[PDB]
Amino acid sequence: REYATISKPKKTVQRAYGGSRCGNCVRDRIIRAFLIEEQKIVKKVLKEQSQAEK
Amino acid sequence: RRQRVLRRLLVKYRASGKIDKHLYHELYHLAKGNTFKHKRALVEHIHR
Amino acid sequence: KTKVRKSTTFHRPKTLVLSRAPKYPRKSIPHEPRLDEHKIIIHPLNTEGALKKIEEQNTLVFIVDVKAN
Amino acid sequence: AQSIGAKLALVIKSGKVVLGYRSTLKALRSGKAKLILIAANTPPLRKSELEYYSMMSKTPVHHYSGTNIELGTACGKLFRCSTMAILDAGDSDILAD
Amino acid sequence: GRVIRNQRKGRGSVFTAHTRLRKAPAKFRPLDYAERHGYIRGIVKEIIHDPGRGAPLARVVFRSPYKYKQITETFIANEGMYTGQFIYAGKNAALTVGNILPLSSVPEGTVVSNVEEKPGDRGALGRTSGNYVTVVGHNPDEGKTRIKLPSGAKKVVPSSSRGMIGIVAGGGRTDKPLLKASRAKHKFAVKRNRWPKTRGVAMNPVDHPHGGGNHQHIGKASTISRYAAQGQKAGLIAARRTGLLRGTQKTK
Amino acid sequence: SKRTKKVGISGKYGTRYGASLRKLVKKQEVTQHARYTCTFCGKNSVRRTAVGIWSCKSCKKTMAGGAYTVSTPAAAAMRSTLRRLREITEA
RNA sequence: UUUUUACUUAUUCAAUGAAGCGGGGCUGGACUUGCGUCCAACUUCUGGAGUUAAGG
RNA sequence: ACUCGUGCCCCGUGUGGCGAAAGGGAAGCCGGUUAAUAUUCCGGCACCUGGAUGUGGGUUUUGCGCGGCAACGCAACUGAA
RNA sequence: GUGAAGCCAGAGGAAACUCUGGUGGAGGCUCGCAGCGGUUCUGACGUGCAAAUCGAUCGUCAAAUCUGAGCAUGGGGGCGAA
Ligand SMILES: [Mg+2]
Ligand SMILES: [Mg+2]
Ligand SMILES: [Mg+2]
Ligand SMILES: [Mg+2]
Ligand SMILES: [Mg+2]
Ligand SMILES: [Mg+2]
Ligand SMILES: [Mg+2]
Ligand SMILES: [Mg+2]
Ligand SMILES: [Mg+2]
Ligand SMILES: [Mg+2]
Ligand SMILES: [Mg+2]
Ligand SMILES: [Mg+2]
Ligand SMILES: [Mg+2]
Ligand SMILES: [Mg+2]
Ligand SMILES: [Mg+2]
Ligand SMILES: [Mg+2]
Ligand SMILES: [Mg+2]
Ligand SMILES: [Mg+2]
Ligand SMILES: [Mg+2]
Ligand SMILES: [Mg+2]
Repeated sequence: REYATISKPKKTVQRAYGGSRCGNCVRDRIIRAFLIEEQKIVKKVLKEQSQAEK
Repeated sequence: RRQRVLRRLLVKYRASGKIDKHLYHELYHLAKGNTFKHKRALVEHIHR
Repeated sequence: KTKVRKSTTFHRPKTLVLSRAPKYPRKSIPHEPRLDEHKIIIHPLNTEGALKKIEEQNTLVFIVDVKAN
Repeated sequence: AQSIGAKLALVIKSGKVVLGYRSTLKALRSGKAKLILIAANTPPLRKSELEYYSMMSKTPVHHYSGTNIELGTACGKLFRCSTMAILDAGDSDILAD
Repeated sequence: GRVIRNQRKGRGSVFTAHTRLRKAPAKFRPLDYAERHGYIRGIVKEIIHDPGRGAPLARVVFRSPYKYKQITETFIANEGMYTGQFIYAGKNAALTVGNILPLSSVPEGTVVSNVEEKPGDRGALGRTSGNYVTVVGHNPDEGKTRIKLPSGAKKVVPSSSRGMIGIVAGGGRTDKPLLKASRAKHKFAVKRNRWPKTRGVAMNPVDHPHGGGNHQHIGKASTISRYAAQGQKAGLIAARRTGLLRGTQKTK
Repeated sequence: SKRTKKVGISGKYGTRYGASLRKLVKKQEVTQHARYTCTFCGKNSVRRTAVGIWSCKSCKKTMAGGAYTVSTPAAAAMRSTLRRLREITEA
């Protein structure tokens, strides 16, 4: 109940997922998301180039 | 009490430069063993 | 011919509701406001400790109705 | 292959390597890494990150079949090594294949 | 005479199973379109200990195919499953440990766990630590599958029944002696009010058929007919045979 | 030093419960309290938390194992058989 | 007349937030020679994200 | 959304009560005072919850702060489902 | 009080594993205070202090230990380490 009377900057830190994530987890999330999207793009281009070439 | 005294003396000697890290480590293991019965014994062993 | 139902659950449709419009009041005379001031304040307390705080603290002690707030 | 152990021993004896994730990333960034080895039990996220860095650096990647314990032992160390980079292959022909 | 303890147990009251520390029943996902036609991917968040159950449970999160929410299920953990593991449930799921597949898409000779007696029942068979159900054979024209149960029985279930590839975790729990009345007490204190157990021959005739007598003896054959009345079924009910088992048994 | 001839970890039970039962309990106790190398991170930091639950203190990964060992021989044999019988179906 | 096995609507069981059941036809294919049939519907490297539709 | 309550538009899988003066839980301390009450009265010095609208401050004017490599910091520094 | 695993050091030997100082702090372990109980005196009392108490002596005392409140089981029923 005490968190309702202190200001937001004291309740959070200034970055994505400021609260509830520790920063190392945020960095892991960023790197993982980027790598999965890259892999998805190259996989779709490979499937289009090698299974729909005819 | 004895272990705290011995480890404090070893840290002091390593910081001052009387002993290097290898001698410090072997002396630390000897002191974890029952080798040195008091600070005087440890000091005499170090000097020898 | 049938309307599209995007949810597989059926809800009772909302229908018009009307407020009561009785053709006779159930009671004819509304009661006068119970617990007026004459019933709330009964009599002042004039004991030793009651009179002491009249001077020491500028307060009056009364006996009032038990259900008055 | 089985010869990777002998090639690694020769590389460590003669050339020079860096052992560890941070130093491997530094080598990949600076562009002086000639080949990187990634242990089998390396975390998937770290392995993908190293693969992307090596794709950027045009650096070959060898997926070492052993664990980090086995990779460290092959490198002749008494500690584990999840990934490593070879900055200079000496008398060894590790970069030939 | 009195109502005996075995009869009293069915009333409930003090013999009801303990449930406070049990968080959720161990069940599969409801059989849906994704599991019927393809596969769905779930993530293992934790491996938890369920009081009163020897086997651990796995909390697995799935996405809702029809809503933005996410759904957490509670499976019986198969040994080898770990936190952060992707498991796949469906017809087209790969044949790896922890995946939930219909028995039709499973070859003969593999072991599974939490096998459904009928598709959609979310698991009934082989759900205890160290136990599993073997897929003996298939009958595709009949659309059925012969399986072997932990007890050794042979059963036939529709091929659409689901199971989790692997063996229930919890290993050889009964391999170590309890060694102590306190350890037996702790085992049963989260299950039921059934411990300790007083022998019937140590009672009085008012309390049990084995009753009293000037020596502690049953006094009549302990094998009891299958159709005996309630209150009579104390001892060996419908026993085909008695005594030490000195060889292989024809029945299985 | 040794401190004990044969009783080992089962010396906490004193003279009670019988020698055979003490040996049987010791057999499981040793493996259930032993430390194990993590399969994922390679550190010797996997320990038993509940009856069938083994967690790594370093990489924080939890896995379902046996009652008193991290892996049972039945599960290992089943994993090998599954790999073989799945590879003969795939290719 | 007696037995066996067929139907589903009586009746009984189970699941679900009662979402994708049954027929087809559009495509993708792979198998076959009086060009004829069967299968399938796009998610499996990664403890990320996925909602209040973009477009024609 | 209208002068005026009543015109509509979205979401829905849920849709009761009782049950703890030792479980959970918003917030008060000191000094003094009576024959008998006081963390309740008196004096001083505080806190919480809810509701209202002000002054200053901050931010912006096609827009919703700035700094630190970073861990994070700073008096705020929009934010429905 | 005793001193289980784990750990440190030093001695032997060839090995493998022997031994010796320490460290550690396990056990329905142990002596024992409170609590809980109730063995013996077949003590006191036995128209009592008491319709079960009093004294000494005893059992157990870190866990099948002791205990409050809320709640459940109701008479041929309940509950029962019986
Ligand atoms: Mg009766
Ligand atoms: Mg008994
Ligand atoms: Mg008796
Ligand atoms: Mg009888
Ligand atoms: Mg009889
Ligand atoms: Mg007898
Ligand atoms: Mg007789
Ligand atoms: Mg085509
Ligand atoms: Mg209430
Ligand atoms: Mg309270
Ligand atoms: Mg006040
Ligand atoms: Mg005041
Ligand atoms: Mg306010
Ligand atoms: Mg302003
Ligand atoms: Mg004891
Ligand atoms: Mg007493
Ligand atoms: Mg007497
Ligand atoms: Mg007398
Ligand atoms: Mg007495
Ligand atoms: Mg005397």
